[PDB]
Amino acid sequence: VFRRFVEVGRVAYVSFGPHAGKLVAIVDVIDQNRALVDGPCTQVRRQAMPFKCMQLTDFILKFPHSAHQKYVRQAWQKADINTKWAATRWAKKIEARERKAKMTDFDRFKVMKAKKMRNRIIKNEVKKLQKAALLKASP
Amino acid sequence: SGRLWSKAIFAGYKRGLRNQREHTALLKIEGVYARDETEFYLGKRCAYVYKAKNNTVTPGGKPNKTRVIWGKVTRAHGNSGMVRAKFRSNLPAKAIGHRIRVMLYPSRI
Amino acid sequence: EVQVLVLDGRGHLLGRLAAIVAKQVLLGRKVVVVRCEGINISGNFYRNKLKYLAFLRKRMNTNPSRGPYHFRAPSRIFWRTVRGMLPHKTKRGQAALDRLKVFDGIPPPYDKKKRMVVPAALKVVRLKPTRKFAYLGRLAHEVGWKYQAVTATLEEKRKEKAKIHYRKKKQLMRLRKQAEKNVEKKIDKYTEVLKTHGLLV
Amino acid sequence: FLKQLASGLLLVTGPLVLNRVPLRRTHQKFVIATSTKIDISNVKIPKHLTDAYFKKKKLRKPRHQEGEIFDTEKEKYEITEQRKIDQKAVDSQILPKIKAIPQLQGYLRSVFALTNGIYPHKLVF
Amino acid sequence: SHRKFSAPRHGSLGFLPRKRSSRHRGKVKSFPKDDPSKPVHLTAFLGYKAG
Amino acid sequence: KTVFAEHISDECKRRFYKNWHKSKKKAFTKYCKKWQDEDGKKQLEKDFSSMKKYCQVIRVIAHTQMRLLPLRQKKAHLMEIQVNGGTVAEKLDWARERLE
RNA sequence: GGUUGGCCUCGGAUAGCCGGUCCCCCGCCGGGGUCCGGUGCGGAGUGCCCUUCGUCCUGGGAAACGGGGCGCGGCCGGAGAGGCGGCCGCCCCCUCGCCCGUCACGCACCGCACGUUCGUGGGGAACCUGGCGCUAAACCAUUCGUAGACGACCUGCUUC
RNA sequence: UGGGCCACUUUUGGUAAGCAGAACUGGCGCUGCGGGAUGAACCGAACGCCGGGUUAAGGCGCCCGAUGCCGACGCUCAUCA
RNA sequence: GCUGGGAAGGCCCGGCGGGGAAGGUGGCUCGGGGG
Ligand SMILES: [Mg+2]
Ligand SMILES: [Mg+2]
Ligand SMILES: [Mg+2]
Ligand SMILES: [Mg+2]
Ligand SMILES: [Mg+2]
Ligand SMILES: [Mg+2]
Ligand SMILES: [Mg+2]
Ligand SMILES: [Mg+2]
Ligand SMILES: [Mg+2]
Ligand SMILES: [Mg+2]
Ligand SMILES: [Mg+2]
Repeated sequence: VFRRFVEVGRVAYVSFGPHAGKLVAIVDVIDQNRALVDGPCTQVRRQAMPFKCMQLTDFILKFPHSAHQKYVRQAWQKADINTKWAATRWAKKIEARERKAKMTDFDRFKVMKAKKMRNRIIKNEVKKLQKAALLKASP
Repeated sequence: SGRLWSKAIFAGYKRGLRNQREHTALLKIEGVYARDETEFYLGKRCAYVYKAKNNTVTPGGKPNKTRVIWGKVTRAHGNSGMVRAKFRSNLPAKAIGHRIRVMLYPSRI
Repeated sequence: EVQVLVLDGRGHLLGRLAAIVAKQVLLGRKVVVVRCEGINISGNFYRNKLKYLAFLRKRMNTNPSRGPYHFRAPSRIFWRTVRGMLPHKTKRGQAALDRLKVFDGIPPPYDKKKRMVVPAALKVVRLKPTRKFAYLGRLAHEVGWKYQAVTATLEEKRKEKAKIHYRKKKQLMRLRKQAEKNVEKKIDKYTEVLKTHGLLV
Repeated sequence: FLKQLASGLLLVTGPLVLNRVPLRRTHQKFVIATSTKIDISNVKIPKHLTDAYFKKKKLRKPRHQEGEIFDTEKEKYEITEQRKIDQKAVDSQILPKIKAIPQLQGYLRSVFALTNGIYPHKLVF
Repeated sequence: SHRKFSAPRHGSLGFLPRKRSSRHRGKVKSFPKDDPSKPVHLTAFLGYKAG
Repeated sequence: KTVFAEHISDECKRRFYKNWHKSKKKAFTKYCKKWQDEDGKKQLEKDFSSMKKYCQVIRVIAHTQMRLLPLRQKKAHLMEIQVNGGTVAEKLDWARERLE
């Protein structure tokens, strides 16, 4: 049933803490609660990190456990984790939350107007589709 | 044309377990549930608006039955978004669990 | 808040839901808890039944008609738990207790409404999966509650109507997506405004 | 917002044709500064738009001392023709810049309000 | 101290309170449990104690 | 829902009065008129249909016949007698036949 | 005296879920099995809907199979506390109300609070204005004695 | 005033005692206040009438002010926890 | 500012190298699989 596993090379997303919002790679595993973690291309120097603040992604890098940061960086750049991550629906949901939170008052006004017109056209087409679906006559 | 004030609840007075300092009140601002979020509301004017039997003069309007006790937020209380407030007269104990308006008036944004 | 807060009691721990509810009604909020027979109590069923039987034993020796009243319905059991967390002997506590309404099952005013959930009181997150728990409905039935069967049948009939309503809701949502594909040339102007500002990825 | 006056009060005109606010004074403590701005450089605020210009003028009971005949005359404040001139002078060069950016005039026509889900501490203005 | 000799209790507590009945007719309070298999019938009747 | 029959006898109607001597004997006089008009008949049919659809147990209100007894009392005794043994539709048809 | 937009509902699982779709079975809709998507839930309650300055010239789009009647009449659903919803037929109105623009105007009350809603709020007496409708009991007193300290209770009192 | 009593520690008689008798310091008596739910003595701290700030001892699910921290690591299932 | 005049660490494929291994890479062998 499980599809994502804590393992060497597994890329995780830090959900809270001093490094929230960043990607990291799992370089080693310690004592069932923490992991030696390292983001060399995401500005997270090598350090311990609890599993409670990690959320595993779908990417796995290939490097031996406790390899130096150089080889972790080479695997990260060769796999292009930064670009592949930004193209996922997970990252796009994160970005949408960020640009919605920083929405200004004028932007809220323009969203109110655009959504007002968008909903009226759509629900008009919904009523039009409902009548077409209701036009059934066959025993 | 719109609400223009935040909804708050008069939770109670500043108190120990067995002593009550009625001169200051604890308010629960809606949507504010962490101490770090209360910085916006510090110093904001707050109003306990109630109704009575006799008409009283209304600034810029005809006399009606609306009365108000004015106050302001002084500091944050606890870790969960409580705030303390000082009103010009101590809030009546019948207002516990009722609406206090936080007015946005002395804004710093 | 100002509106009525309707909560679904299924899957909620008795005392953790009661503590949240008691604080809410003291803050001037109207709270309705429905389906109190779905409430769980941590610990195996036998030791929870023993706790209630010990409660049944507490009665006034001189006149039991004056003594503690042992309410058998799960809604009244939960109501008494909330009352244990309220200052019910003062006017403030009595006003708070009047703002709470509890039901077994979901009666007609609230069976057509959306029901909230308190995660800080849910059994799935508050309780280790290997521990045992008791159902308030089964506990109540075995200490005197007489309406477990009729509430079961009425809950099944309610769930059949809810399934019908949900299928119409899915049908309307499918038609919503079909319409959104149809009016696309004249919607992308407002869609890009939404996408720019983080609504509608 | 146009300029700060010598008394520290702000001089504002959300143009009268948009939201019925004339050239008026307001206190910075009682306004919210949003992040949307229009470049109002190279506009000319008339020199006589000072605090003395905007100060309220009234006159009651110069020769009247005992109140038995009502002094309820003159009570209606009247807009000076000069105030109408200055309103048109400023609006004639503020409006063409408001129309420059899309649906800003509609934004200035509407009023601000708090909806039951939105909270000022979370809003970015 | 305990009573010197055991003796059963006088009367039954299951018939309390010993008040005048609030009714004169006498109400059923429990009809026979209904089963659909049987034919349709009446479960009660009213009579008068002749002697 | 309770449905009463047309033509309720006097001895039954005495049960509804603390002073039958002084009363105008108006009990059920407007109710019995809905057994004859068309709108009241439709309403009675709806009440029986609703009893068929939503009721689980039905009872009949039956009264004794005081006038056949040697007693001073003329006021009849009313009681609900449960109808057992069948579906709700069957016991409603059985009870409807037994009205009056 | 409170209050100062609404949310009109799957069941649920949590070592798993949600959505969609072709074949088989159950009287033209549901249940399965493939298959395709999504899952730090985006068909998202961290959500969604509504969104209030008002009007006047005046264009473009959206619509135009549309919108509003405390307007009538009929039907349907809902019983667990239905106290609530829904669908038609007829009649009368406006082509307005929704988005982007043109155009100017409204007390612009001269910096200031209790403003802004639910709301035609709840309750109680009284007055006027129209229509459709109704003409009863309870208690005492008397009587009974299936009852009873007294209250209370069971009963009778111009028809066959 | 010349009846004292209590607590840490030392200590005698007694099986022991909320018993009886000593030493030392402190307390209660004469003393309110915060905490120990409650309480002469315990813990904190001693007091004119107040405003603001901060603490002690003690706490921060709800009663009931304060953890509504995305607190850390383990241990523990009790049919008298 | 101090400290071990910080400890680690980053980049320089660190280069001439040496040694050690294992939570053993490649390869090799065996046992289970996908065309
Ligand atoms: Mg014995
Ligand atoms: Mg002693
Ligand atoms: Mg003394
Ligand atoms: Mg002293
Ligand atoms: Mg003291
Ligand atoms: Mg104390
Ligand atoms: Mg204790
Ligand atoms: Mg102080
Ligand atoms: Mg405590
Ligand atoms: Mg608290
Ligand atoms: Mg033990």
